[PDB]
Amino acid sequence: LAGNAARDNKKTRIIPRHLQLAIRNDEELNKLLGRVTIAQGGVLPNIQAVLLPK
Amino acid sequence: LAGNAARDNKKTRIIPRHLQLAIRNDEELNKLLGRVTIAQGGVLPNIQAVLLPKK
Amino acid sequence: NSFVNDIFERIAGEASRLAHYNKRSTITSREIQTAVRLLLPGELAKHAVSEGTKAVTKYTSAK
Amino acid sequence: NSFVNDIFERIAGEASRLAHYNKRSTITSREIQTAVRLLLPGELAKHAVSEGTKAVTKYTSAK
Amino acid sequence: KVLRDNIQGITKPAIRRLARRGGVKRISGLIYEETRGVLKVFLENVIRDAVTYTEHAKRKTVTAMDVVYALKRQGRTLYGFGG
Amino acid sequence: VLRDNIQGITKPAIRRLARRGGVKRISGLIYEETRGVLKVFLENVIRDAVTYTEHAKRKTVTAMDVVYALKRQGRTLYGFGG
Amino acid sequence: GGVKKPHRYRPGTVALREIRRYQKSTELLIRKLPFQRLVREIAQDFKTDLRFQSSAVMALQEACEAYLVGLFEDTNLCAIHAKRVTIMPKDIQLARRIRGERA
Amino acid sequence: KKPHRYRPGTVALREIRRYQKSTELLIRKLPFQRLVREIAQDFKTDLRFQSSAVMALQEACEAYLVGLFEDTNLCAIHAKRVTIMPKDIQLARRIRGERA
DNA sequence: GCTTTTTTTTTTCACAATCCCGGTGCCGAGGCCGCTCAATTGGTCGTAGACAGCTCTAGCACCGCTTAAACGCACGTACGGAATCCGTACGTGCGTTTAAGCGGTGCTAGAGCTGTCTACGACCAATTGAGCGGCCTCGGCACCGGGATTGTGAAAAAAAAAAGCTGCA
DNA sequence: GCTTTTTTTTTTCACAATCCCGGTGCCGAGGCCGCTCAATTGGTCGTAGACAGCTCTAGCACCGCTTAAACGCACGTACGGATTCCGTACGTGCGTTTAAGCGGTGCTAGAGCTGTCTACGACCAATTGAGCGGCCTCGGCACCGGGATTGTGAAAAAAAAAAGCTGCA
Ligand SMILES: [Ca+2]
Ligand SMILES: [Ca+2]
Ligand SMILES: [Ca+2]
Ligand SMILES: [Ca+2]
Ligand SMILES: [Ca+2]
Ligand SMILES: [Ca+2]
Ligand SMILES: [Ca+2]
Ligand SMILES: [Ca+2]
Ligand SMILES: [Ca+2]
Ligand SMILES: [Ca+2]
Ligand SMILES: [Ca+2]
Ligand SMILES: [Ca+2]
Ligand SMILES: [Ca+2]
Ligand SMILES: [Ca+2]
Ligand SMILES: [Ca+2]
Ligand SMILES: [Ca+2]
Ligand SMILES: [Ca+2]
Ligand SMILES: [Ca+2]
Ligand SMILES: [Cl-]
Ligand SMILES: [Cl-]
Ligand SMILES: [K+]
Ligand SMILES: [K+]
Ligand SMILES: [K+]
Repeated sequence: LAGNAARDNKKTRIIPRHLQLAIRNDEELNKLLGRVTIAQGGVLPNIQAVLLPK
Repeated sequence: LAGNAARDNKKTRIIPRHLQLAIRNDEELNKLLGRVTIAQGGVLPNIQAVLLPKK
Repeated sequence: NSFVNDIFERIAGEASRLAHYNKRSTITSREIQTAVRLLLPGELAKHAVSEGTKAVTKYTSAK
Repeated sequence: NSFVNDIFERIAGEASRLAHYNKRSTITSREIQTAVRLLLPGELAKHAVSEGTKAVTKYTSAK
Repeated sequence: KVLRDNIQGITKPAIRRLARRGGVKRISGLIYEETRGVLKVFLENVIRDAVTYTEHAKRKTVTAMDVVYALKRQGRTLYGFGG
Repeated sequence: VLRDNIQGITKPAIRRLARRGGVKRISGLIYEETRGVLKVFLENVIRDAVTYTEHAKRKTVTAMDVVYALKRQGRTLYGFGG
Repeated sequence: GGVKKPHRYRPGTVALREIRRYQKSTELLIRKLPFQRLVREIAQDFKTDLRFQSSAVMALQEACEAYLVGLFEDTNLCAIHAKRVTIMPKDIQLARRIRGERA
Repeated sequence: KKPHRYRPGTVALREIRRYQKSTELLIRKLPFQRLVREIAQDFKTDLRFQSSAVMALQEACEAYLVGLFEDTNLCAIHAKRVTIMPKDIQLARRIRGERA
């Protein structure tokens, strides 16, 4: 999954963000690591609907 | 603290409620057993202020 | 590296407890397997059990 | 009985880790003490440390 | 060998009683069915792990200790039924 | 200036953090509240970290001291020698 | 109105009385048999022909009621936080989301 | 007569998208470092820190606050606001079991 | 200041619910008993780790440039929240229906204990190759500039629903 | 109905953010090379636990009675939520100020490793008393009924703050 996230960013090498994207976008991996912080991973793009312009 | 909670309720013998009142009314014990359930213990009397009759 | 160590410790810890609860001195492939069912979410557990079972079988045939 | 077994497991387990982290085969009174400091809240830890130290001191002198 | 949706045996009054103990004064009609779902999920998760401990011990009878080990796993430690 | 390095946690840094958590609009009373919370967080984590340091008989706090502290606090951290 | 003579209590008065009653007591609030059937029914989905220690069913009920009583406390706060006195499914859902029980 | 001005909330959203897209630390490193050393003082004097201990602490803190803001936000929206207030944070931490 | 009204008081009475007692009776806390098995005693033997002594890692202090970020201030929009208002969802109470709870019995699956026996894992010494640190290299990737393009919203200009007003009859 | 206004609507223009070209240079991923060790091999020895065989605990099913609890409906109040409306707390953008970040140097605390040696903890066999299960008792405590007490709610009766009126300084 991380190697896929890396190829989608046109990157040769996996970095912590590709690991974060891999994990948080997989319902089961996310659950397994629901209480784990991945250093240098940030968060999935997500904005509450009520906050958006329309 | 349980013995005292029993004495207040005019009881000789400690029961799970006495342990619960003891633990939940003590800042520190409450923190030590914050993720512990005491069978047959119940909860502390607590009614949020907004819910009481106004006047 | 963190991830492997994390899950190593989880499975090994549950396995340790499984054996302890059942008054066993030995952690076998069976304690590991139960530990895994308990610890991994549905699909992940099935695949993980499947791979673990496959690895042991292959190993015992190749002894 | 549940309470005693609970805090036995917590202290002992933390001590197991402390000795493991520092490459020590032996759980001493020092590991128990450090476990207690990590596990018990402020005032409870103070008394606990005090009663633990007393009891070791009084034990060692009584042989 | 009966199933027959025993979840309905978790009555409105019984749910009202639990909410009262929780300090709740007024309850939307929609709560009762929503609670039954929540209760089911809770039991599925606890019982799935209890029964795992049962099957591992090679028994056909779920013990208090299976539940107590199940609850401890689910970060819901229970005092006064062993361990 | 600053025996309170807590003020060095600037209003802007707090806004940025809040942004990454998808927060759009922020009461003035948040920045002081956030500092209050951040301190309790670091207090709890550093206390346990330093206990691990004292126990090892060291005068230097290590990444492993912090990692072990965070795990104890249920905030497991990957990437610092887990 | 007037000398209807039931002396009809205002809405919320008996509610408060029930709160004081049930916060005083520790006895289980779900009826034992219905709960015992539900436990057996859910256990069938995992394994067939399972027996339960009576203490195993009592431990599950103690665990359940404590969990729901605690979720109701948190639910009530979510309702009050939205300047309501009436709990609603979104209250429970917010509690459970913040608790990390639900995504 | 006046060239371009963005309406309140537009740049906010612009920042949300930018920071949700990045992974770099959002607290300045030295201020954070002094706070760590200042707080350490209260527990034991003349303490040294591996740089990776301070970097570990900042990662863990930032992660904790981002996550608390996500939960704070939902509490604000639940009360039909768009503005996070202290009581939102307080309620989140109450339900998270971090605070009495 | 005056009446003349609404709004907020207070007071008084009926009634339901809760509280507190002593009486009664049941059963489990409490303590005693006798046997057992786990804690103690005194013994050996081996190694974990306390300690001293040395190495050199990396943590600290300091210095001097270059900005990027922090700061503070003006200005106004859109949000929070107060106030108003209306429909009915929910709480209360009643009569009717249901099945939990109770105490008891009858049957046996299977929990759990014992005894037997051997397959399997701990422990060890000899062998050796996987994986470690150290080291060198060379291409990924961060960063840069120059355009074109498409997201993301802000005016501006018209359209529409709303609000004034007014003179009529 | 008229004129007049606010509210919402669209249209038209500005401005980041991204993507596609061009390129450069730094530093750490990657891979190779000695060679430290821990994994492997083949051996012995001891005991964990698989299995069979037996005991008997407690889990399951069933029945029928009483009555507490659940059910469903009637009724209306107080609650939720929509709408309206006003004040200003925040967001935006600008110029000014600050100190973070960088890259380097210089010093040395103290991390961390080795070698030595012995205090301490494992292991064992013999001893024995603490703590086990089993059993009996008797006083706390659960339950009950009766009476005292406390709190609620409705209406009526008083007290208060508010409304339209009206003259003199
Ligand atoms: Ca998957
Ligand atoms: Ca007695
Ligand atoms: Ca000895
Ligand atoms: Ca068998
Ligand atoms: Ca090689
Ligand atoms: Ca390497
Ligand atoms: Ca560019
Ligand atoms: Ca290129
Ligand atoms: Ca560089
Ligand atoms: Ca390469
Ligand atoms: Ca060589
Ligand atoms: Ca060598
Ligand atoms: Ca072999
Ligand atoms: Ca009865
Ligand atoms: Ca030293
Ligand atoms: Ca050594
Ligand atoms: Ca005795
Ligand atoms: Ca006894
Ligand atoms: Cl809802
Ligand atoms: Cl607030
Ligand atoms: K060092
Ligand atoms: K065997
Ligand atoms: K049985």
